[PDB]
Amino acid sequence: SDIQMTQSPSSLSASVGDRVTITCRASQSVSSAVAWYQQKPGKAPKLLIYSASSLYSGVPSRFSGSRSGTDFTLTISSLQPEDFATYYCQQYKYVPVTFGQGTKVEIK
Amino acid sequence: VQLVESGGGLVQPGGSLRLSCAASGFNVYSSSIHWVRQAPGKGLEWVASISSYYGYTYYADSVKGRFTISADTSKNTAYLQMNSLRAEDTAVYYCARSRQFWYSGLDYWGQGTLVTVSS
Amino acid sequence: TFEVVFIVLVAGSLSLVTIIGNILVMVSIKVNRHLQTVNNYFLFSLACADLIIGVFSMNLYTLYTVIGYWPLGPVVCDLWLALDYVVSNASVMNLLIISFDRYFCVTKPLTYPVKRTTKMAGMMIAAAWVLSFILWAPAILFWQFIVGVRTVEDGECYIQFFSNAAVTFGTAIAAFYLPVIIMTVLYWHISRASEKKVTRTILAILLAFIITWAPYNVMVLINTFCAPCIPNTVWTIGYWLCYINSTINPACYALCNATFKKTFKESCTTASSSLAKD
Amino acid sequence: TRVFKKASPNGKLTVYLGKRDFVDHIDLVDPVDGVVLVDPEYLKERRVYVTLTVAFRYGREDLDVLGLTFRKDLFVANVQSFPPAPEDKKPLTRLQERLIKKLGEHAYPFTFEIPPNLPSSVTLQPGPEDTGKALGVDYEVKAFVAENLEEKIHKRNSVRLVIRKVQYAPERPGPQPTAETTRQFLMSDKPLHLEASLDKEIYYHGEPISVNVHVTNNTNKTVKKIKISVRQYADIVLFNTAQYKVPVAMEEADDTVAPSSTFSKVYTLTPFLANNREKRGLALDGKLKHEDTNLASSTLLREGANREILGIIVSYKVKVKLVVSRGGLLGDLASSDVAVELPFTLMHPKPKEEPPHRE
Ligand SMILES: Cc1c(Cl)c(OCC(=O)N2CCN(C)CC2)nc2sc(C(=O)NC3CC3)c(N)c12
Repeated sequence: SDIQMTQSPSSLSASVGDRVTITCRASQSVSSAVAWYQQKPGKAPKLLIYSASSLYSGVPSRFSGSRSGTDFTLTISSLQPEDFATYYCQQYKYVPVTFGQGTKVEIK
Repeated sequence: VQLVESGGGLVQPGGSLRLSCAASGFNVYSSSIHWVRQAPGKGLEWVASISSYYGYTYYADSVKGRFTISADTSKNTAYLQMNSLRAEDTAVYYCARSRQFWYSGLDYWGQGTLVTVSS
Repeated sequence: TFEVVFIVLVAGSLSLVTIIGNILVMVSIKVNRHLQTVNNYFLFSLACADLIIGVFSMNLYTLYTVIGYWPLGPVVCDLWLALDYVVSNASVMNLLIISFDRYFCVTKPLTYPVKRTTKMAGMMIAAAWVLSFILWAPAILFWQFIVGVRTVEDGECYIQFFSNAAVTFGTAIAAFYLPVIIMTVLYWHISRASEKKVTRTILAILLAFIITWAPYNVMVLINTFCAPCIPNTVWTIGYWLCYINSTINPACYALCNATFKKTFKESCTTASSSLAKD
Repeated sequence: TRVFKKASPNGKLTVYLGKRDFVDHIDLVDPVDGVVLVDPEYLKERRVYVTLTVAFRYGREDLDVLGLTFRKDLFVANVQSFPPAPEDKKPLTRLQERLIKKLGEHAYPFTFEIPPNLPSSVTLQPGPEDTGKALGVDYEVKAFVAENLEEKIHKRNSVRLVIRKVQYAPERPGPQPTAETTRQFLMSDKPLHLEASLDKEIYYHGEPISVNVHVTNNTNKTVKKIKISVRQYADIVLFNTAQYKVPVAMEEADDTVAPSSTFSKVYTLTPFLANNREKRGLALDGKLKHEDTNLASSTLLREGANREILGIIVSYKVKVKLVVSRGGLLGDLASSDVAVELPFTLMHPKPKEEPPHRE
């Protein structure tokens, strides 16, 4: 069916140098077929992690994440100012490829 | 490595427009294309997909049949005549490439284009 | 007169016996629409032809053989005897096709089932019917008008050109030799690729067939040359023996057609689980 | 991480197995191994067996040939998982180790190696009409229980996983491929020359292939047209040796040349399955379920391999043809031509994971 995603929380205020986690749950089991992307305001988004584990070539390894049942979750190890942006999870195992409500990182 | 995109603007309801985008350095027969919506200040919404190396396309259930995607191998370009605008289509539209083998996420994104329905 | 009570019993015995199973397989292509293939439709074309012989031909010949004469008349031996040859020739013509798929498949398995279609398969069937008829039916009917009067009478229903050694020397081998020639070589060549039932079936279909039409086509050389030394006491022996073709031959392949032989008589899912880290 | 499991319909026989694919190095393959778990209460006295089978179908089971089947086996292997083979103590992989650690005591490993020279898992395009267990080569792993090996395979208490073995591009690119020829005829002594070459030697599926061609038309004749093609020479090994040939893609050009002239040009074209659906017998790179695979990747056979055992072998060759006019004092549209072929390789790179029929 049209699997739905739930990006929790829906917003986030945090401080520089902090290690932070963001999760999103799937309305079904999609078996790690999820990718996390970043998007800054205005700019076009970029992939960060595919298969929910492998960090893309060209990203700092401070990003990470893992999967537990229908709930996947990513983390940053230290919020640099360059990392303050919006973050999306998106499964792909089942066409069509829905995203989540997303999550936005704010300043402390 | 780059990827240009254009062919959008302001359109009237029910209308049509063939927004297109070209892939500098991507044999279409090895990189499927997709287009994805972002309602201004809202979550991203996948729109359409084309996989040349299989001819298959998949359209958004929301507008299944409303639009029509296609591609041009001679120029390594991709076309989408959005037709019959249902007003839930006023948004920004990005086109992006996968690896038409072994999908690994939307690894490259054009600058997209804003396409809104109004009077 | 006890042999009369015994031999005439064999007449009615072999009369409808082959006629019965003939319609059985002839309907399995329509009734058992799930146990039916074009490659198995050729075997149905056999019984399609193998039926009329045991129905009209094998029945009426018993009358002339029993009565000693064929009072049905030359006008009756006009079309009737024409059928027996045109039919039996058509059966073997089809059996030729039944010896090519068995080669094409066993030799080049991939091109064959795609190379053919039912629209082309029907022509592969009916052409065997027409060609064998056109090769025998008019020539048997023209033999009189070309030579004049009927060289044979109705007290012993015989061939019109029975003494015309011109074609009867050639029409036999052509219609018979080359068929049985390529056949026995192929089904051995097919056996080369081969294994219990197959070798028990290759000669089975083969040796049975040649036991049917060989003595007729072979002795057909004698009449054209030694017409009087062909005994009428034997003229019906092979004729009845060759009549047994359309009886055992349809019974020969039901042994292999297990699907029709019956017609005439739950999965869990692949999933994943969690593996702990190091 | 994640691992793949599947339990028998009897609900009590389950198999656990890490990777579905098993990459095939030129002379080495990942040993196929997993762990099976069962409720011993069910197992009164029966013995649990797991079997690897490398089958090869070449004729749909509906085929009409009497007696002769169409499913040859290339290699099978059996292991009595339980009783847990005391004399047979194997060096359990760390994967089996961790699995054992996770599940209870009632799980037991199993480990098969593979003969090196064996075909990659390929299947032939089943066309529109027919259905069922498709043709081509195939690798399965079953697990079941019985007291006797030859005993009947009671379905409800057995489970099988299909498996594909594949290869990736050789990291060291080969020598640039090319060829050349000349043709002379009874007209005069001026054999025209024809050389052709390729951009590189290995191409990835969809990488646009570029032919470079040069021609020197010395003879007093005109080349009417040019026909470039990319063809899939797919050798099939059986009791007999047969070879099929399907033109995977092509192109033509009316680049006529005058006698005694010369010419050269680079053309390009890409093999791809999209427009090659209808062609039955085409070879595909193997499937688990009816997942539309990609044009079967060339088999990188080790040099001088004992191809006699190899069920199916695949190779891709480009071929250039020049069709000329034989007209004149004796000639018409009917005429002869020249042709030259360059073999090459079409494979995948070496990634870190494959897609299980997703998207
Ligand atoms: C088909 C046939 C032929 Cl082609 C044939 O030709 C042989 C021949 O030329 N002659 C010349 C004169 N006489 C010496 C007799 C034999 N002679 C017969 S005798 C008989 C039979 O026995 N019929 C049954 C009703 C009794 C036949 N079916 C038959």
